[PDB]
Amino acid sequence: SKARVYADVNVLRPKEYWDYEALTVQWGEQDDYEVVRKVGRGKYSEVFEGINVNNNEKCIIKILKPVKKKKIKREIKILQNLCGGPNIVKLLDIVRDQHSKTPSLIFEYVNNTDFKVLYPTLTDYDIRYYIYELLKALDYCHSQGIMHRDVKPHNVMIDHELRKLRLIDWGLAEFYHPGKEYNVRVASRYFKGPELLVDLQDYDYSLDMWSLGCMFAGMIFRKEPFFYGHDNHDQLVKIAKVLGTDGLNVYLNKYRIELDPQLEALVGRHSRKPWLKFMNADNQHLVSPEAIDFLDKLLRYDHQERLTALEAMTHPYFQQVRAAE
Ligand SMILES: O=C(O)Cc1c2ccccc2n2c1[nH]c(=O)c1ccccc12
Repeated sequence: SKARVYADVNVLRPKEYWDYEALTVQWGEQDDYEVVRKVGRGKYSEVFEGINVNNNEKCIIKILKPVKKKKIKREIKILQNLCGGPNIVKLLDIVRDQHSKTPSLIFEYVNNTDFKVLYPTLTDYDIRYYIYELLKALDYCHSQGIMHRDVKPHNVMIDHELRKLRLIDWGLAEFYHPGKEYNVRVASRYFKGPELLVDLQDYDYSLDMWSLGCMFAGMIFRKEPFFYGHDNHDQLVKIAKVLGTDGLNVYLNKYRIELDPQLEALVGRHSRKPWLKFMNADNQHLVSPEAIDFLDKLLRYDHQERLTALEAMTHPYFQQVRAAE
């Protein structure tokens, strides 16, 4: 399997572009940035709002927890390569604590309202607007030969007041190389694509489109997470109960994948549940025929079947967003 678009991006570019291991970090001054207040945390870092003591402007300080040098260089290289792109967070500096060598990534400031409180207030148009903005970021990184691999509300910072969006945390991102077999232990469970759940390793940019689809489904149906599995096996089960097992079998046979007998047993057999059956009094104001058609073209077992980010942006669902912009 290979990407249907942007497959040769890293083939045509200098090795220095994607060979992140060859990178030699040019450390700045740790003293230049002071922590003001904690704003977030994850299993790989702690994030704070900070201040640049030289110009006194706000910034974001991401202090990384102890991890391998290879992974830290990967995130830095990807951030440098994407800097300046549409709605991509901007890496400004890279510093480390002299004594313990704890690294911190410094970013342009971005305000945010946790999606749990923001999303319930988004109007029909707001959803079209923000998803379009996220798509700009995804088509951009994909066009630059990079898969984010961790698309989820938590990594989509939105300043609702300014209506500004930023795709953050590129710690799981990777460069796409045709034929490469990647680690399937990426993204967050509720947003993992079928390919990861069935161990199909030669995946591509399309993985992010499934995750986007999960996020989108959660938004229009007011059900977060849309696919609520407890462990990786259960995650595939929940997906199967919605898309149906018939399409799963077509997928598995096409890519010659054999499911673990245990997992196969858990999945069982299920008919497809139409998207319309997810509509209720709580989401009726957001479920339009265009939204459903768009969602349908994202949540497909077969990654090669999903809309690319570029195609997604042209879907009629976003017609007013385009006309306006
Ligand atoms: O790039 C990253 O890995 C994290 C990042 C990040 C990177 C750039 C700008 C803001 C960023 N933020 C975060 N993480 C947060 O939890 C957060 C919470 C509130 C407001 C902003 C946050």
